[PDB]
Amino acid sequence: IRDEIAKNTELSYDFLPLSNIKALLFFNNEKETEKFALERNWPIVNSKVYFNNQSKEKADYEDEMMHEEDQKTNIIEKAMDYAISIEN
Amino acid sequence: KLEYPHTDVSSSLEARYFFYLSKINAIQLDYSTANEYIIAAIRKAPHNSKSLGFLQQSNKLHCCIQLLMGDIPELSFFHQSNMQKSLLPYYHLTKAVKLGDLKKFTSTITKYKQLLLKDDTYQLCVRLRSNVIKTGIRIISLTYKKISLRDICLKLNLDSEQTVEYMVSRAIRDGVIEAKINHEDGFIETTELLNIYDSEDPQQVFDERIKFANQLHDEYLVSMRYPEDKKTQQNEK
Amino acid sequence: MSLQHEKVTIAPLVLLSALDHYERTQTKENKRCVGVILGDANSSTIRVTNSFALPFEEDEKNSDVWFLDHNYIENMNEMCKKINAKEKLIGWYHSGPKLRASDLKINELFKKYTQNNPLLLIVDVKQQGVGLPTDAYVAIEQVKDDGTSTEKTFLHLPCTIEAEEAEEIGVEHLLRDVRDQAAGGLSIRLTNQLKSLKGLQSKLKDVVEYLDKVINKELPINHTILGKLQDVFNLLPNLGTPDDDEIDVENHDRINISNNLQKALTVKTNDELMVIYISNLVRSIIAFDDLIENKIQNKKIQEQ
Repeated sequence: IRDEIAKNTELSYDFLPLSNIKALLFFNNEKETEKFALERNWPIVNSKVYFNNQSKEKADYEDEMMHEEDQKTNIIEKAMDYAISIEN
Repeated sequence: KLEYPHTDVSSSLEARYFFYLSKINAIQLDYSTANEYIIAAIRKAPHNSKSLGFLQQSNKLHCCIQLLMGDIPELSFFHQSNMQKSLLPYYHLTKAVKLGDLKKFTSTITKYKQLLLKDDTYQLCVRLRSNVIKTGIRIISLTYKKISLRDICLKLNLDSEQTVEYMVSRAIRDGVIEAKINHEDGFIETTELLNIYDSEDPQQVFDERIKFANQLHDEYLVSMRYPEDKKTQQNEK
Repeated sequence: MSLQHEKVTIAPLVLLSALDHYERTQTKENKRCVGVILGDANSSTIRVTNSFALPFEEDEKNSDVWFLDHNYIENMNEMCKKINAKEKLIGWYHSGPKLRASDLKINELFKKYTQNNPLLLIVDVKQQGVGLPTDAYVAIEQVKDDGTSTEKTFLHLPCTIEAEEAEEIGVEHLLRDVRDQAAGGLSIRLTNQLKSLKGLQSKLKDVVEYLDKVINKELPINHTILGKLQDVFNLLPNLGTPDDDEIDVENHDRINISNNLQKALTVKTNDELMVIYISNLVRSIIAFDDLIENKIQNKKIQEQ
């Protein structure tokens, strides 16, 4: 449950105060809430979480690996595909 | 572990195959390809009054599968049919989801419980209770752009601020409501604003249409000559 | 005198001719051919109508030693004046292969005859490159910023070709080829697009290695060559500007008529689909009646 909530709240907002995090993500100690966040790759700086960190890092990794040019498809690639379908 | 032929069959056989595929896929949480399969199956089936058993079963499934996506099949659909008698339960099942009242939906699935069990969409009706909620919060976000969770509780009788917060939070991962929450100010601020004729979005969309048009091109070319070549080979005056 | 050689339009006749003269004096092994060019001048386009050979013997010890008959040139000119009287000395051709600085001295000699500034038309007989086998040059006099006095040097002229109505249709009668640089059908333009691009790639690569050769291998620095490259960088396109956002928008509109036209042809072709299938139904009837008729046809062959 906590991980499911943790994923959904990244989209919702960039920041939740420390107190609002504890209630949502179901803990009984404010020190556990902070530790969980550090391991999960959100920095608490100024008692505001930054959900955006992990999201940027996951995304950076997908761009790091390469399969990548064809899946998205270039402009040049779309137009080359039209002409050759015809011409068979 | 495929070996199904598309070589030499009847259109009877494609109708059976496409029905079984759609149905199976539904409970295992894939609704998108099932749409293709059931929309396909009806049309391939011969349209007749002695085929009414198989046809009647397909119509019931298809609407149920539209509700599972969170899309809504026509009220026009249930009305102009000569299927009306059997399509008596589905109309209420669609209406309950469309108006997004959860209390109506609970009474319906109880009342038609015997009818649905036969046609075995009953296990799918349980899953549609998710889809109810989805329609009911969709309306609220579209109608009021910026609305406090407080007002959403009033409207749809949610328990608390929190209860609705969690619904949205889960829902926007899947992109259903397409909003973002403002926690500190206590409201939900909707992010749909259109105008994607500034975006590069039309190119992908257009290419999928050009791939359908290319499929129709391949499909005519092979089949056209084929009856002609046999018919020329056979003797004539 | 003047510069008025902005464009040089060159008849296809002349090129053909130049190869013909070159072989029939049999100048090979780094021997050259000079002939007069006859044609129009006092026009911004210099028209090369015609050429004729001058006897010229070019030495192998030096490049500074040559024989050329001045007496010959006039006789040639007056006979050609009788044919058409719009033909006057407008330069002389070199048979290439490449430019020389002993051609400068020859240029000055042709400057007597002319009332225009001599065209040196290096007509290559080697057919090198897929583009023109002509580079053109005119001898022009300049001072320069270096500290260089009274220089005689040859400034490149862009080369074009034009042909008359009678002349062009002569080509078309001779040849029947479809060409590898033509911009015709879908396939052909697909080939041109790849070819054009690779064209540019080749020229740019030379420039990069030419820059190296100034700055380590002491080739000369020249403000004309540097000045040209500055212009490239200043008028370079930029993306991510509002110009680019608009180009994408224009791009969707062209994608859009291609999509609509793709759907339109589907309807005409599916019309044809049905109609082949209607003809089969009628040819079935005809085929069945045919069989009774073939029985009598089989039989007659057995009986006789």
